[PDB]
Amino acid sequence: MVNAEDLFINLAKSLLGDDVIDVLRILLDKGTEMTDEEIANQLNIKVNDVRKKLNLLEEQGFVSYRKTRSGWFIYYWKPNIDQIN
Repeated sequence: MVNAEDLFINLAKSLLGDDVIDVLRILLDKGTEMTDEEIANQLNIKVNDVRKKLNLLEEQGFVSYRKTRSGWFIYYWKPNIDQIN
């Protein structure tokens, strides 16, 4: 990898905003699943615009989610970078 945590943040940019690239980041950082809340709490931004970014990337394929049902369904996000290789 090495030049893939960038060849990733680059393919993103040239495709979506930058508002988005910020999200993909925290993900690439933590290195384990995250949830709009998290990506929103430890960043500081409306969880709404956070989820807005996620679905935009998701649509392109820079992230994948999993909703797993303590009452309440939950979606977890991860960076599809390994798939990039």
